[PDB]
Amino acid sequence: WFHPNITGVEAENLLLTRGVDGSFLARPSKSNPGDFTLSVRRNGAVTHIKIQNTGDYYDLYGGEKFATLAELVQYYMEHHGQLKEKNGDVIELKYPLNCADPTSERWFHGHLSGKEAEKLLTEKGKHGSFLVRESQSHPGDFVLSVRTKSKVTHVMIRCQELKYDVGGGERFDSLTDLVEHYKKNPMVETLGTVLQLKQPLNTTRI
Amino acid sequence: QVEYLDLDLDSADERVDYVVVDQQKTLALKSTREA
Repeated sequence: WFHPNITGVEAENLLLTRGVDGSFLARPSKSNPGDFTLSVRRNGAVTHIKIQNTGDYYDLYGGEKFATLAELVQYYMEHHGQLKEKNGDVIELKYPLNCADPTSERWFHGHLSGKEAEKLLTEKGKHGSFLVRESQSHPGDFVLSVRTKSKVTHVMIRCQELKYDVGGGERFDSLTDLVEHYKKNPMVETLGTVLQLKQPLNTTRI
Repeated sequence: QVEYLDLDLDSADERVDYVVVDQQKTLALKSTREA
């Protein structure tokens, strides 16, 4: 549901064209850089909601606290009556409106936790087995988990201005171009381990 | 403008650790390949 680069009106535009009553999405906040916004559709109109980003937790300027943005949005999808305004009318997060994926390559697993990307590589992976996944601790960014008796080395990918860089090394126009470069020029962690991307751990059900 | 709704609210763990890439380690490793 998280749309990386859309405005409030753009979110409204989507909800009104593609979405139905009950649709929603999450996006970065334009008025308070750092925070996030939750645009919902109800009765053929849209309702934006401020998501607070303290750095230590997330919340809707009140109510329950959450460690991650996704943990927050899931909670209010499962509990439809908690999100009320002073008027009393309920806002129900029901149909998630999905944006385009970064890369269609099967080494991209979209939503995937580091614990689940670890289990994946330490059960059906090998040395140089890698994947790319959505960064849960930093919405909008991505992660290059690589298997290097098995531990994987996660590396953050910064997504800014619709561009991609790993540790500000070089600029690439897409996730693919970035994954193509470091397969040819492996990166090296602080301890000193070289991160060779030998073969991808592709997805199962495309 | 935008319509930021004025809401009425208030009615063991083990994660993974990330790393950082060393531009020096990599820029020389690459320079070693071409050589």
